[PDB]
Amino acid sequence: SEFNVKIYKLSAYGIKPNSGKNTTPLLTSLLKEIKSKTSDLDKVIIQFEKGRYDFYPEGAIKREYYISNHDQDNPKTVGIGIEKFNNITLIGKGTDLMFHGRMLPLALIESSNVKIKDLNIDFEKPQITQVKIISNDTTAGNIVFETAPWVKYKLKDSTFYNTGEGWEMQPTSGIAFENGTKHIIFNSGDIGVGTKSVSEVSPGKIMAHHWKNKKLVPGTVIAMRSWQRPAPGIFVHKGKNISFENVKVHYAEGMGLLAQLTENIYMDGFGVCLRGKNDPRYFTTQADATHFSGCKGEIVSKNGLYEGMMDDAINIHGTYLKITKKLDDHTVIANYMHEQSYGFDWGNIRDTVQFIQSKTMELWDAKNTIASIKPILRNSTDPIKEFRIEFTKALDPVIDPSKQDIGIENLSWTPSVVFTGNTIRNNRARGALFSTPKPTLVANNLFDHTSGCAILLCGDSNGWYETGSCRDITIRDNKFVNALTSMYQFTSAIISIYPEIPDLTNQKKYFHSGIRILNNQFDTFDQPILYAKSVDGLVFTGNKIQTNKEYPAFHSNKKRFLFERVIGVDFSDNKVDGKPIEML
Ligand SMILES: OC[C@H]1O[C@H](O)[C@H](O)[C@@H](O)[C@H]1O
Repeated sequence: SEFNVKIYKLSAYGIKPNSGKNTTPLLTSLLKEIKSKTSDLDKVIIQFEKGRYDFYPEGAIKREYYISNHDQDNPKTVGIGIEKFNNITLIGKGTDLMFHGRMLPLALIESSNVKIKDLNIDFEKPQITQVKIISNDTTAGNIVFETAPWVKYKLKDSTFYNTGEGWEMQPTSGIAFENGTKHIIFNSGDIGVGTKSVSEVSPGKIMAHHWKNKKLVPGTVIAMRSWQRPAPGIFVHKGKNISFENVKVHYAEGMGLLAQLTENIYMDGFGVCLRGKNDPRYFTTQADATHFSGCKGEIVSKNGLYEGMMDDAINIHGTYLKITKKLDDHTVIANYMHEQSYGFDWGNIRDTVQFIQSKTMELWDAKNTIASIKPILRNSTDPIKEFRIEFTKALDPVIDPSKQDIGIENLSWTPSVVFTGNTIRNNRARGALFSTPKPTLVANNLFDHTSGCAILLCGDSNGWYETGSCRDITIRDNKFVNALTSMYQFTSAIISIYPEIPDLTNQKKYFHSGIRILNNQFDTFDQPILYAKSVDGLVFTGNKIQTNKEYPAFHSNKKRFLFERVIGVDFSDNKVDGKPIEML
């Protein structure tokens, strides 16, 4: 073409801000055309203006997607489908993409060199229900709660439903928040909610007749929810060189950003957050803010704001298949085991694999290489639950599924990580999960009142089936303020290194190695700073621990440092309230 970049200002093509019309069928039809014309090396930009674009289900594409760490409800109702479309940039100018009903806002499928920039994603009617405690009669167990202004509910058979366009969902749990600070209420975590046995006092004032909780003082704001997570805000599958710059996801029925089987991801200014100090909402995403399942290359996530999520800010991990059958010396059948991670590819020819003894979480040193890999399917349409993997090298007969439980990590689909200069706060569960053997830098982050623990290095081939023996990770120059006001799975200390190990007494081999924790600041009211299970090599140096009394100490673990099957400890130049603490 006669142009280096072909720029499509959307308003020039019949797609205007603040029209209040359904943008879905228009942008869909338009992209389809721009695609059919642009050859491959051709570069494209799609440009939104200031103001608001609404997207509804009607006229949306219906894609069958399998999404890591999410409910496998199909089809998905997809707002914007970037599919097999390269060198494309979606850009806005303080733009507000507003979605309605149950939708997957943005899907990036099998696309390279995609950039998303200066653009916000939100739903008008979040499936999460915000309410405010009006009166709590602790004796009778009567709570009156006020629905927030934007909430449309129905009562049917004394049951509280939350509604939006084409959906109706009864909340079963919640997260309580301090009024004002927007912290999560001390020792709350997941709590039951009084959505059964209800009746209407007056519009937007609901009486719960059998709700007993002394913690829900007048003023407390509660995010009532279910466990459903069918679609993330931005889904990315099989991307190469993907970019997000100044992109905020304010809410989605699932994770903010879920990227899988993607090589190289760059994020500057990514937020999953509120619209500022004046946002009436206390909550953001129904699940994790950002999530990276089975990625590779380099992941940069910097200068982000994550707040009020119903889960972690970042989670970086792979998937252990479980071997169900050994056909011969070279060939096994292996299966996806969790309900929320199946239906997508796991590896390719030439991938490096290693095997794990699930019961004691011990690696075999003998690595292998995939020679062949084919999903096993009765009908073509069926989803990928089960593979037949062939290795180049023969397997030592000790690797037989009828002898013990054996898992497979794909060491090729593992990304390197830079997670710097972010702010995480006021969110459910942990702050950040890292599970990658590749080099990882976690630096100059602020963990301001995470509900659970700040950082979690896990690994589990029994429950979650999420890989991550760590080998190389520096957690430096971070600030951790009053982490762990509430318990969740694995929250044993501000930094918890907690692999899921069924049989620890019999473990000979250390699961994690090469962990350096240098020059951090821990502002805490409690005791537990570091918990470490099954580590060979653990540096803890130059760290400052400052005590405060913003809350009562309470954690069962009353030890600053708690090690279990840990060798290789280097511990120097640490302080507590400006006084040294040495091992010797
Ligand atoms: O501990 C693993 C767990 O971490 C978070 O809670 C995610 O929401 C889950 O999908 C899973 O990744």
